[PDB]
Amino acid sequence: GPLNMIQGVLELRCRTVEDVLTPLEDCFMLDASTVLDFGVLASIMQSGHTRIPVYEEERSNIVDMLYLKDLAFVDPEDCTPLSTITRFYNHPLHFVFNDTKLDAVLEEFKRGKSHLAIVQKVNNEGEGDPFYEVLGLVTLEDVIEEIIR
Amino acid sequence: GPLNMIQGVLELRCRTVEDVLTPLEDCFMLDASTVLDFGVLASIMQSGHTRIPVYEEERSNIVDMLYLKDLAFVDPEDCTPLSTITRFYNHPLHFVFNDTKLDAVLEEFKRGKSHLAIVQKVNNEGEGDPFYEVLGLVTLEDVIEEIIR
Amino acid sequence: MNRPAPVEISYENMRFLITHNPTNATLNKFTEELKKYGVTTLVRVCDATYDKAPVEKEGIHVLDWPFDDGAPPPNQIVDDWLNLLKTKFREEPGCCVAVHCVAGLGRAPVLVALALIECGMKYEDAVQFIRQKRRGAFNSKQLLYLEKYRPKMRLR
Amino acid sequence: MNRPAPVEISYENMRFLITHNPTNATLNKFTEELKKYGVTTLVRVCDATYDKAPVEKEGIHVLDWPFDDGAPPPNQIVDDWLNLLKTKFREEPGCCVAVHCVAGLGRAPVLVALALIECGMKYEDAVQFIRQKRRGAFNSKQLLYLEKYRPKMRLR
Repeated sequence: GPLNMIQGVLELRCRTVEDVLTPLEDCFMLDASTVLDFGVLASIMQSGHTRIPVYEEERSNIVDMLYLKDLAFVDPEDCTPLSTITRFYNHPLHFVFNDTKLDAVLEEFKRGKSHLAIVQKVNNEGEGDPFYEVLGLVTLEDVIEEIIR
Repeated sequence: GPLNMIQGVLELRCRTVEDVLTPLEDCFMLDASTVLDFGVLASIMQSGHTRIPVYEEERSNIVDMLYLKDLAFVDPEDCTPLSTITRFYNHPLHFVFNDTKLDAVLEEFKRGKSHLAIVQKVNNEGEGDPFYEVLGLVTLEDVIEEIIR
Repeated sequence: MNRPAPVEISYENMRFLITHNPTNATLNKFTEELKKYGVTTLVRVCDATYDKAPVEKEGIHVLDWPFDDGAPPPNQIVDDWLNLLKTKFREEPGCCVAVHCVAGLGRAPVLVALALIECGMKYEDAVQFIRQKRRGAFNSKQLLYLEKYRPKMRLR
Repeated sequence: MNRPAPVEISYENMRFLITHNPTNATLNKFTEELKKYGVTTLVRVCDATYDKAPVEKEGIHVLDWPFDDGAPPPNQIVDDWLNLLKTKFREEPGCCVAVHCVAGLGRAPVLVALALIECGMKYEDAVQFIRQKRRGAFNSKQLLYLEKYRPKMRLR
């Protein structure tokens, strides 16, 4: 209760996105090449997400964000592709480092439009150049959950 | 910051739904007799609400809740009335007394499906019998806002 | 927290059910609730536009006894009521009498309160027990009436 | 927090811009970013499937100098590069050289780092200043190479 929540807010400064995130495989996401038919739209609305990551052509390559609002006058059949929609709005997409402390992410989320960042860690194993590896998503909920439990 | 939030959680037990609520006139709501055409659907999706009160035939008479999920295979034109939809699902509707302390509402909201209750006070002025006067809506957000400021 | 739902009251052989109003559509579902709670007898006491028989074709004795919004029950009405209860609870004990009305917390609860008092419950306790189950209970006049009420005390 | 966006580096007359890759569609928008930051010269150093001319028809000097993923720049490439910078900054001072590549934090930043070092920035500071603007910087080999690097020191 009130005391747990107090511990939770205090623990924000110690725990990080990694602790709270939602791995890629467990996120509702969309293929850029998808077509907005009755089924997929339904799928969208039934997701109860209002902001959905759009990838191509494998879930870690996240190219765009689809907001629910974006669906406003799309008519199933016509059978519009998802990328024509995404290409109507440059909605920005927020990346966060896996390291970042929750208290910081709280602030970011307040200080923006966003209630969901995509999580990244730099990856050093391999001969190649460093890269950013997408771990999955953290949402404002995910952070609140930290507090109201 | 962390200290404000701590004050906020502690102040939950003192402040009430009335402090935090959203008056009726300022809520997105729907007329039972509405028809789900392209415009109103768009209106819905653009609301960025996922659970919308349905009234008839004046906003304080709240008869039903419309969840976004409920829209899943409705085709604009056919031009389905909103009440045929509401009549597909008995989604329950939660009422809360204007008096109730936020800490309590937090718990209710956790302990249910709901992230929004309709607010009521008993009303004694008048010759008639007491009645419950709908003041408007409190949401889980409204309560979180209390904490993360 | 709650929906717009019925509210059952008991003690001793007496069982009441204060309800909402149906439109004629709901009416099959409304009668279903009624049968569930074991009601024999509905007492309308506000006016309602639903047309009862379906409730009577299901064998619930419906009674139209409207009185004034905000008022205490007219004398007859109270007489009929007490008299109604004796016969109906005599007919089959531990059944339910439903009272219904638009508000839910004005005049319908009064009949119920009346019942408990005339059946030996302290006026104070009566109001509190009702207000427990539905808050808002009655108005000043409803309450005035209730305190000033004097059981015969009449309920076999 | 950030998008997948360009990253500008300056000091002294030198200005660099480490970028993402365009597909041929984005390419008009990509060239728009470039002109904004005042770039004259793009150096591809990973391969990219976009077909450059539109960037050249806009008068940005494009250079295809790919090297191995993870590697430090081949000797020539480094020679060409330093030599390229002298001429291009001589052509108009305070303009920008863009370097682009798929990652953003491997080999492209190395050229830039090389530049700053060969232009008198402490190897340590060089790596830190780059890692400030894009974190992840380089790999062990990239870093080995950078420390072991010895400015002539050659940059007029």
